[PDB]
Amino acid sequence: SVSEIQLMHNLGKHLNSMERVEWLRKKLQDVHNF
Repeated sequence: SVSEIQLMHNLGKHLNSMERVEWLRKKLQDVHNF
């Protein structure tokens, strides 16, 4: 579907593919995961 991955984007560490492509551009911001 589209605009359906809510819990996926909310986590960031585990989502799917494009949602699991932007999460990593900001993975360094977390440092030790929050």
